[PDB]
Amino acid sequence: GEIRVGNRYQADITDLLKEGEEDGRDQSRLETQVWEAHNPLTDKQIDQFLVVARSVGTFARALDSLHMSAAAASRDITLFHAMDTLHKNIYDISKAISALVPQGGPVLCRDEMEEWSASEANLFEEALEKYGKDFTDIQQDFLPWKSLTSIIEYYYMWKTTDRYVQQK
Amino acid sequence: GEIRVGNRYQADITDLLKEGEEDGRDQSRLETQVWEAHNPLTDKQIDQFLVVARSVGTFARALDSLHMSAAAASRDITLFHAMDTLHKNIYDISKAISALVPQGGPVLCRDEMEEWSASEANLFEEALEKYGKDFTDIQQDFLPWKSLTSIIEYYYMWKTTDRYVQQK
Amino acid sequence: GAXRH
Amino acid sequence: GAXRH
Amino acid sequence: RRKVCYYYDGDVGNYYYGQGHPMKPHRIRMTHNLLLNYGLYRKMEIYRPHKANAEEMTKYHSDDYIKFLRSIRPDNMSEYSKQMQRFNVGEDCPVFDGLFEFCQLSTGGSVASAVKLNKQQTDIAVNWAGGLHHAKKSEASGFCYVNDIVLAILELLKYHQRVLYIDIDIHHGDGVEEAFYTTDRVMTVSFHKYGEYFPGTGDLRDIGAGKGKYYAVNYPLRDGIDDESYEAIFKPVMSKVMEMFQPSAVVLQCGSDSLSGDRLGCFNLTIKGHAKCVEFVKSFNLPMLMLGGGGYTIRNVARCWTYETAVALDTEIPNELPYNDYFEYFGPDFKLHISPSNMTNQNTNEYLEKIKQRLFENLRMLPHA
Amino acid sequence: RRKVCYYYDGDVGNYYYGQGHPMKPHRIRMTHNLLLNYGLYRKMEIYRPHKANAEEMTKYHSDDYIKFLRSIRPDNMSEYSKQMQRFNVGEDCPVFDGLFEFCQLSTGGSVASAVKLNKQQTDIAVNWAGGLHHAKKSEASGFCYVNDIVLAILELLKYHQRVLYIDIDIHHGDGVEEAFYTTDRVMTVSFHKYGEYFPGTGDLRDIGAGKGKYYAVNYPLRDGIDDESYEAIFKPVMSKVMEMFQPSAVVLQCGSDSLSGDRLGCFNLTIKGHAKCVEFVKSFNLPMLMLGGGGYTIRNVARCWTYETAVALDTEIPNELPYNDYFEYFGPDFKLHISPSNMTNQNTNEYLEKIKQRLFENLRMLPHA
Ligand SMILES: O=P(O)(O)O[C@H]1[C@H](OP(=O)(O)O)[C@@H](OP(=O)(O)O)[C@H](OP(=O)(O)O)[C@@H](OP(=O)(O)O)[C@H]1OP(=O)(O)O
Ligand SMILES: O=P(O)(O)O[C@H]1[C@H](OP(=O)(O)O)[C@@H](OP(=O)(O)O)[C@H](OP(=O)(O)O)[C@@H](OP(=O)(O)O)[C@H]1OP(=O)(O)O
Ligand SMILES: [K+]
Ligand SMILES: [K+]
Ligand SMILES: [K+]
Ligand SMILES: [K+]
Ligand SMILES: [Zn+2]
Ligand SMILES: [Zn+2]
Repeated sequence: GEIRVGNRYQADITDLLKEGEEDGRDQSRLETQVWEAHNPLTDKQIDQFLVVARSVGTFARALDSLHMSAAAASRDITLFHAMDTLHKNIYDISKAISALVPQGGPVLCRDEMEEWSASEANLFEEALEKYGKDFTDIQQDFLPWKSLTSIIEYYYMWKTTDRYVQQK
Repeated sequence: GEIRVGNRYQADITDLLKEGEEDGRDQSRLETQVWEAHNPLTDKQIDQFLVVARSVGTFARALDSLHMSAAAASRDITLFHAMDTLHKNIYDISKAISALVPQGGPVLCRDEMEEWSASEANLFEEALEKYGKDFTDIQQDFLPWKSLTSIIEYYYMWKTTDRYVQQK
Repeated sequence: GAXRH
Repeated sequence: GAXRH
Repeated sequence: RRKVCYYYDGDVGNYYYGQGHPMKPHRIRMTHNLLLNYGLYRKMEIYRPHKANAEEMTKYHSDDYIKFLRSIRPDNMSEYSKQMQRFNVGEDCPVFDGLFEFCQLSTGGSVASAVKLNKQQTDIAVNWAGGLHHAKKSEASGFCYVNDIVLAILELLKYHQRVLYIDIDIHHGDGVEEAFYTTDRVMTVSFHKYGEYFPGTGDLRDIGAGKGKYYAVNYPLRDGIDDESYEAIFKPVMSKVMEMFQPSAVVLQCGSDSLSGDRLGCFNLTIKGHAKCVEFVKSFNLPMLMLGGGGYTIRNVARCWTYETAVALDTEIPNELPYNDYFEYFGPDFKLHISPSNMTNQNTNEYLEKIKQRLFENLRMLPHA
Repeated sequence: RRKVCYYYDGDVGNYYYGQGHPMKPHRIRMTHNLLLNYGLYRKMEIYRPHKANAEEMTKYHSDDYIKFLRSIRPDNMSEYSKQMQRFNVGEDCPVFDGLFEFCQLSTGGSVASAVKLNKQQTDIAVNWAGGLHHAKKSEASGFCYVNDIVLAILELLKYHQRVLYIDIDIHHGDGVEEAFYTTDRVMTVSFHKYGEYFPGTGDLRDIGAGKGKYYAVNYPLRDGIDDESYEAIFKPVMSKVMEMFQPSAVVLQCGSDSLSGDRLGCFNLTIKGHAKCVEFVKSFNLPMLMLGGGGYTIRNVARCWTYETAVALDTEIPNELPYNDYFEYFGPDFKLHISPSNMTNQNTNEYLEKIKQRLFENLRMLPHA
């Protein structure tokens, strides 16, 4: 509980650039844009596109439970993918819709929740109830073919499960 | 088995119009166009739109069986409606898609096959097996609230029914 | 008839 | 510790 | 490549002639639907025909025959029976709910298209509902109530000096013949069964009358005609016809009861052969107006006119039928084409060449240089 | 209305600190997702931050502290234990798989945004991953490994003479303080619990040193502070701060463990009160860089920063939480706001005014006219 002074504590203060000097920072190495906020589109059209992105998704998973598939297709991953599809296609609705149905065939986005097999899901509920929330061991011993970070993403999504009732 | 001659048999032959005379025929009273064949759109885009029109339809009937709803949404009525939606919106994909999702809500097209209630369908199979193909009496006595021409449209669609096996 | 009803 | 693990 | 206009009203498949009756309007809806799924719909100009009013139906028919049709119903069926007999409405031409609506659509399609041809804003125009060629001025006959063909032709005469009418239907096109029997401006050529068959008219010696003499061509035929025999007698005759009658607008009635395995017909033609005629006509690059007509094995009627529509668009379609609402109608095979039957062709080469020659003489009587 | 830039990398929610550990990065993903469903995402410029490399992390940190972090894993955990103790990595700062990846994203977000502010192509920039304010030059501390804040500030100094740093987090922002303890160009103001609490630093008498004396403001506090008490001591002090220190870029650390019902915190603030600070700051219309920080009842962390994002867009959002993947996380209520608890506010008016006055004196020591 003490604040220290010295070369090994304080930061070297970065000098203000001259009016002629330039910071020399490559912005593409630092960021890559995912949604412009000033679009030729209106809320209605974006909203509409989101409905469409959802419909494709449901029709996609109909081609290899109705309400279930629709809810599945209404999850955030599909929406996020819908907002990128717009931006990648320069907010051209007509161009962006092609992206969603590339060659007459729809696209499927499934989060780790939906994507895991019945038996993987099963494995997870055994590994949790047995190792609690120790997710490296849960993989090592129960789901070693999955990547840790996919098991995390799954965990949190699974915590909202319906059949999941730890509370009373 | 005889061909007749006289004023009461032959047609009065319509004289060729003068180079100055005009036929005087209002074309809007005679026809109303439903699809232009020279569109700014390509086969791919129309095809794509048709997939989209189908997806909406499936997602529509998900909001009050997956494969069943998709097939339902893939029937011709939905497609025809998709080709009109295009033409009404001047072959603007982006405008036409709004038409399909007017206010964030999708549109449902159901032919008489899909539209009839379980109990109406039932009535029909009793009326047929009892009155054969006498569709005015089938209505009068069995489905009097339906219009004859809807019962016809239903009939033909029903003849392809799966559970329908008159053949062996 | 006419043809064959 | 640091805070409360 | 020629521009095509297609006329269709969704209601037309739903009108019904009556229990046990062979004419089934639903076959047009079946075609319509195949056209959409074969991707052909896409490629042509699609028009809904407004209803033709008594105004233009009386341009040929009786003011009181149409009046009768506008009025008659199954309600007042026992009240009218007087007029029913005078007008032929019964045994094989039933009364039925919507009848007049049906006529208006069939006639509207043909007339609208004729205009379209006269207005020079199409090359080909197609109305499968139309083609109802047995109708007469003051009476119904052979399932036909209004002769849309005549009315269509009457509009074309407004811009065309000579209108050729070709009729493939197995039944002799006596309505269109009788209506133009005394004129030289319209030539009616017809290939049909003859001898113990309807309508009893159109033998070798049926040549016309007055100014219309040597302008009604007929080819009488016995049972079992091949594509090969038919082709070998259609092309020669039609090339002469064009040669002599030199028309400026063609109206081809594409009756599909001349196909093999028809319910009423007894010819042995395949869709391929049948269509070869449409293709041959089209080749003469004249404003063309394709109508349908008879056809009573509707699965094949559907196939035929679907195929023949492709021919007007000179696009290829696969034998694989595309899925559609009525897909299950098409046998175990689900193919577009039909093959001919073992049925015996009683049209010997000797019999066809006798007739051919007689017709070539008749056609030579026309003026030429 | 101010333009906002939001930085987020999808991976950040998936990195995990360890079983039984309170810091849970997943809370940022929860926020992200609410923002999308509240329709706010739509309204701001969304950037994925590339990974910050050791190059720019060593612009403040040890060449061999970062080296250590780049290298360490749970594999070679027993091999390094020597260096582990020298760098504070253990009891409450675990090693965990992806740790260095996590730091790169948190730091990348803050740096990229700083640039964005310097390049004058935003007014506000938001990075909820960032804000990790306990980190030191040569050691990790209080769940913080890299001090993204310092690095961010160091970039801003390239264009801004005076950078103000405000810290709402319940824990004293000693990392950002110590790093700038001897400079007059950056003023570090912090409101926090004090007395048997981490990090043990930041009492009334912590004023700075050298050139940095009278430039480190602190407000020590006991348990149970209201929105009302907090507001009544934040606005006065910050208006003086602006008055005196006259900054040209603000960096507001929006620590959410100062909210009521936090797992580690013991303050009684509501989202509303907490946000009133962000709104007050924003009002001073300076280039602003919102970061997150602490927060350990993640349901509320989510709520807070979602709300506070709206504040930067000055758009209204309903108390009704929108459906989302984690909707079921939010109690029986599914509302955005929280209300304060019956918990007793041990910050009597007398105690707050004593401190306030002492600070007003400290601030008066700065130059002005
Ligand atoms: O439904 P309708 O318009 O009355 O026609 C049917 C139908 O013929 P289409 O399918 O060509 O319309 C039947 O065919 P399926 O339903 O069996 O496929 C056919 O039965 P067959 O093909 O087995 O002859 C039957 O004829 P029938 O009544 O002699 O059984 C015939 O009814 P109509 O003879 O009244 O036209
Ligand atoms: O899944 P974790 O990241 O380990 O966090 C959980 C989780 O807390 P959050 O929902 O805020 O993440 C539990 O909450 P529920 O799943 O029950 O909603 C909570 O249980 P309580 O809220 O009932 O305390 C539990 O705490 P505990 O382990 O004490 O049961 C706690 O795990 P940690 O305590 O390890 O963070
Ligand atoms: K004929
Ligand atoms: K004639
Ligand atoms: K603080
Ligand atoms: K300082
Ligand atoms: Zn016929
Ligand atoms: Zn804290």
